[PDB]
Amino acid sequence: SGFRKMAFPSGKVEGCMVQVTCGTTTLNGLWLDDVVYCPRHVICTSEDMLNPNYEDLLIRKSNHNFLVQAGNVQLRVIGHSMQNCVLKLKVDTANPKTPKYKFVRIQPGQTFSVLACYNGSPSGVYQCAMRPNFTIKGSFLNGSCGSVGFNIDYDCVSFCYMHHMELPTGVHAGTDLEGNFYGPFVDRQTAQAAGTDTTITVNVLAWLYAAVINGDRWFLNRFTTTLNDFNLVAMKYNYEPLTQDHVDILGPLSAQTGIAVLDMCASLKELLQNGMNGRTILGSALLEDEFTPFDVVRQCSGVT
Amino acid sequence: SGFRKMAFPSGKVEGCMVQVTCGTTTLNGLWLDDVVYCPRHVICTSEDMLNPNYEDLLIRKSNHNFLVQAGNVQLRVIGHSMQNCVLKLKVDTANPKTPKYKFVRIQPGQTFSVLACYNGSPSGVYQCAMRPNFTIKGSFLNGSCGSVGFNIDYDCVSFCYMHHMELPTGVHAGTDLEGNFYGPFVDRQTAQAAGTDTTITVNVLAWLYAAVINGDRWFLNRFTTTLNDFNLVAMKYNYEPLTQDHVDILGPLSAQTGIAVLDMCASLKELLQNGMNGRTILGSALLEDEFTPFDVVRQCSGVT
Ligand SMILES: *CC(=O)N1CCN(S(=O)(=O)c2ccc(Cl)cc2)CC1
Ligand SMILES: *CC(=O)N1CCN(S(=O)(=O)c2ccc(Cl)cc2)CC1
Repeated sequence: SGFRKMAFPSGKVEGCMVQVTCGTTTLNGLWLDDVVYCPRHVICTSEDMLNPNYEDLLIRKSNHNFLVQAGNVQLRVIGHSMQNCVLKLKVDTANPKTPKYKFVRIQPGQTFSVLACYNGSPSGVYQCAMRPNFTIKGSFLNGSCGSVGFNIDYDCVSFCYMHHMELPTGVHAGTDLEGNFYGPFVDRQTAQAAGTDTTITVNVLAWLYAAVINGDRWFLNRFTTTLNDFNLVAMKYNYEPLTQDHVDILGPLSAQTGIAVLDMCASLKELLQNGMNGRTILGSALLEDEFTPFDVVRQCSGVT
Repeated sequence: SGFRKMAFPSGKVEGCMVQVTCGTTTLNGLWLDDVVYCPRHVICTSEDMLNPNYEDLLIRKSNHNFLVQAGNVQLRVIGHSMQNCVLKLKVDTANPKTPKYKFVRIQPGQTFSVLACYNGSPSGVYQCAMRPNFTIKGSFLNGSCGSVGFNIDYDCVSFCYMHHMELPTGVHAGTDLEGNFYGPFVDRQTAQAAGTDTTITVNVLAWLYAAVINGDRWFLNRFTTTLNDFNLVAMKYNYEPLTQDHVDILGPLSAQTGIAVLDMCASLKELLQNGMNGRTILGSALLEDEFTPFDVVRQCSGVT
């Protein structure tokens, strides 16, 4: 028993982190096979970052300007290209620690582990979700750019995030590993406001299922609702609309607990309308929305 | 910016996890040099666990009864001994992935990373604290015993916990790596109630400092207090008494923010007396107490 915000073991990703320096800018790179992936703003002088022309800036850069260090050993750069907002640095040596991997572009509501790094050195690991406004609520200081987000399916690391930007509101923006920003964000020091941070309804319901499985049941009530009725309450509280797809995804948790999805919707409705009344659920005083149905099933069944 | 419950990178510990089987009981072991550490209850049949005599049970066990598997390769057991509540299995091969390590016995309030494992395979990593009642609030199912808690100081892993027990209240009890239980707990299926789970006052204050550093300041007030006055409020709310030692430990965070420790004590006092009034601090609706002053400084300054 017990339910914790759990990151994937970070070992497979630790073995991929390198330091990239171009000029004075030092940040992190991801070394997979003979390619080092890093944010393209590594070529910027913070002055550039006001309105950088990346193609023009890159013209002034040679293979030998990209200083790539894996632990205490330098990698030889034999090629460089720009793909969207990342640089791909071809090195003469395949990373011998390259795990089985994929690049996936995640959807909002999907969760992932971040390995926060500085100078290509891992400092910590935490669990995030891609917010409905395509920001993440991370922990990133200067030097952390090029830190990656990932899921592991047994032996296969799916990389879904590279850290690029902090917004003046202290939330985080980044790319998938093809260098396309999540959401409308750009690698430029400009006025970029996040949209509404809506709550991931299906994740809240998953975590309510986790709570029941783990003994926290005080919030279960005698009520049910409909998708359309529940969704009027969701709209009012800046929750994502709940779809039949979400209901279907919660099927396994429904089955295991014997609580119909719409009954748990009715529990969530009363919690939204009535608040927690100073009580907690799985040690939280708010409704947690950074566990997916898949995360709950994984943790509650002990998959490795 | 941003402040997250952050685990240490788990790679160095992943390389130490093995599977230990004695009879039908499978759980995890920690392979350091040529020794495998695991809970002694691995020799029990759950029936035994009602009132096991471990010395007597162990007499019936030989080196060849301890099946030790590191990934898909079997380790040869050439010795076994009992130290307190752990077994030490001598194997004929030093773990080639053995990191620099220490065994430390932590104090209540101190935090650490758990690498939850099943069949010697890492499933996830999360941050814990040793509670003032010597329990931890973990996420552990059957097969997770022998999972370890740890801190990393650069290259040195300090192992502080091995998982042994869940209490009927769904909290967790375990040993340091010399096999001595934290608190009064015993590896026996009996009536074992946790004491008061008091809040780690110094950790709450550290996290209030983290909040101010990261932009969350609404809770700062025009008040100060004294240690003795604050402590009357702590007693009333089942908070640990705050000592001059705690004040001194918070010195660096005090310095950096320019908020005197006793002023922040006065902020915490009003929060205890008045509640959050439906507001949040660093995305929490309650006062977080599983960040040490050392954790806050580490995360806020980007140590690797
Ligand atoms: C995003 C990231 O981690 N980095 C981009 C900014 N650089 S930097 O070298 O321009 C720099 C800016 C500000 C400070 Cl305080 C220090 C460095 C660092 C890498
Ligand atoms: C603590 C731990 O992880 N383990 C001790 C109990 N054993 S077991 O083999 O006795 C066992 C008990 C109950 C179930 Cl459902 C399955 C196994 C497992 C390891």
